Amino acid sequence: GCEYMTGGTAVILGRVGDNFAAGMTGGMAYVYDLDDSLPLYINDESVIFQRIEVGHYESQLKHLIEEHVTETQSRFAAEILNDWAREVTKFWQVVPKEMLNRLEVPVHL
Amino acid sequence: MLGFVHTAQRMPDKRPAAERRQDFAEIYARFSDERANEQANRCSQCGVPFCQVHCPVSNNIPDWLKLTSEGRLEEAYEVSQATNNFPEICGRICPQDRLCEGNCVIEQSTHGAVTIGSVEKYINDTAWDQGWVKPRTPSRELGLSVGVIGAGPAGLAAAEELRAKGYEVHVYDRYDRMGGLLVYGIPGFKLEKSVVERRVKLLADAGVIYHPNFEVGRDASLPELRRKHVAVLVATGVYKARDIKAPGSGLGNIVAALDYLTTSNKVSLGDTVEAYENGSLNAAGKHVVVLGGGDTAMDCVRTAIRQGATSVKCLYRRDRKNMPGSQREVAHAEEEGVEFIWQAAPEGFTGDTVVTGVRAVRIHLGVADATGRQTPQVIEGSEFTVQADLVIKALGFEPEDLPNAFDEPELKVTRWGTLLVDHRTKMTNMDGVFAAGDIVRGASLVVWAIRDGRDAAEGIHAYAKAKAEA
Ligand SMILES: Cc1cc2nc3c(=O)[nH]c(=O)nc-3n(C[C@H](O)[C@H](O)[C@H](O)COP(=O)(O)OP(=O)(O)OC[C@H]3O[C@@H](n4cnc5c(N)ncnc54)[C@H](O)[C@@H]3O)c2cc1C
Ligand code: SF4
Ligand code: SF4
Repeated sequence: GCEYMTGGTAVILGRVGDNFAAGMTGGMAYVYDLDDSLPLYINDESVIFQRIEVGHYESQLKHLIEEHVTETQSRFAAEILNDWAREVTKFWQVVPKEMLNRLEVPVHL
Repeated sequence: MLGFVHTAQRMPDKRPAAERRQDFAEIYARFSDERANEQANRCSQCGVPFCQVHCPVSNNIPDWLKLTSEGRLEEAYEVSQATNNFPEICGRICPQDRLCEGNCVIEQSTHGAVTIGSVEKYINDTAWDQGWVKPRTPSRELGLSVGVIGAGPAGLAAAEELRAKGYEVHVYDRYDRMGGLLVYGIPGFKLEKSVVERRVKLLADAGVIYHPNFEVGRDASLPELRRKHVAVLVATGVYKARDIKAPGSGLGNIVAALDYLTTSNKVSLGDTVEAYENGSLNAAGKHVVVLGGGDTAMDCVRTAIRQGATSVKCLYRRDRKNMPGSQREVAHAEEEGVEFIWQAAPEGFTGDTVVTGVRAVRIHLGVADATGRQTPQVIEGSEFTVQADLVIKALGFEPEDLPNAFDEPELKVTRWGTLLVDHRTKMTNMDGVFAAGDIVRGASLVVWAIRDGRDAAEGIHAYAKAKAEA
């Protein structure tokens, strides 16, 4: 998934495949992991996986999932949204190794 | 006579919490006459009245609404009582914010609900206050023996209707003061003990014979009852309890809600029992905890704050919105000075044969599924202890044991324990035995018992005449 992605946003809820984010250059991704099995799948050549700490990205992901559940009337997304405070920590954030210094928002504290 | 465009809604009266926390008197004083003319005029006489559809007894509201708006209280009272027995108490007890005053089209338009309950109460008190009230004796008394088990609202309504029909009915119950649990269960803080004694006096005036202080489960048996009479109607009501078996339960200073309520309110109104000062059902000014979320818990915390000064809390597993009681009741309770805990459940009763505290957890409710249920899940994040010496186990009711224990090896019931009746005739599995009240449906309201009692009386009359045709 997201092979050679260059820009945009891709929110993924659930298990990921193998070799996820292979050759990623730009953009930003979010993954809703449940068993910490992501490090055994993602390719760590040019990307890094971390946790969300800044309130800005938290709010962005919140608004994206809110619009998604408003659009498709999906019950699982609503179950995620109602438990936002608990389930916010399970999310992994995947960021390329090129936007570490070019991002307008500091990705790291 | 629409009116609601310009005039604004306003309840009759509300005594502040300064003097209310002490006495047992009502909270709502009676309704004013100019206010009667003004607020009754407020309705819109809405075609296709939704207020009638949602009312479980389906009485013709807009008729007497317009009448009282114009006066003519005599025919107004006549058309008001022609359809619904026990008008005062049914009007004052109905959770109107969800039954009738919760669907008036003016309320859906956010203008406010027509104060239908207060109009019913007022039109039925003024009518009695000037002697425009008489019993209903049957002309050309046919003469037959019929029996009713249980003096609840359903039994009393069926008895009054059958006495108006031309029969001779006998009322069997377990208590000395007739009138169902109205005189024992419902607190006087919300229903004073004058209207009930007045209405039961009117009943006895019509020519009904009471069998007070009996126990049909012990004093006699259903075959003897049926042999003495021509038809019997079982309306014994529900009186069992559901308790918990948490670690450290069953020890001292725990009790059910019903007994504490009945003694420490009604028998203390009569000043007879000693358990108010002998038993632990007193004003232990330390603390009080109440489990459950039904209306029983609400009246329990109300009467706990009334009886003596204490600091009380309430524990309930669901959320505020799914609570079955009236949201005006919880508002009054919060005004009195009670503290609520939402979405929590008790897991342990810590003590040394005396309850020192309660260990509870916090649960969470997911999103409702297709059927509409919200599954609960414990969190484990915050399991806390709350300090108190007495907890009240108000967890509702459920059908007792009726078939085997009470009288009859031949009596069909469902898995719920409640029995079954026909949607048309209300006749049970056994002939000559009809049912009504809360036995058939479970824990329900008063007006439902009234409707079931009326239907049961009609079916009883029909079946009796059909059998006597031979
Ligand atoms: C605002 C509001 C508040 C309420 N508060 C409460 C509350 O605090 N507690 C509560 O329990 N309900 C409460 N209810 C529910 C309501 O009181 C009942 O659902 C209703 O009164 C049922 O009456 P019934 O006609 O079925 O007879 P019931 O009131 O159920 O009683 C049947 C009658 O049979 C008698 N009886 C019992 N056992 C026997 C026997 N073995 N032999 C002969 N007779 C017997 C009883 O004494 C009673 O007179 C409330 C309802 C409302 C609307
Ligand atoms: S309850 Fe609604 S429909 Fe009925 S008379 Fe009042 S305003 Fe009209
Ligand atoms: S108190 Fe009962 S009868 Fe009167 S309007 Fe409300 S639901 Fe109808």
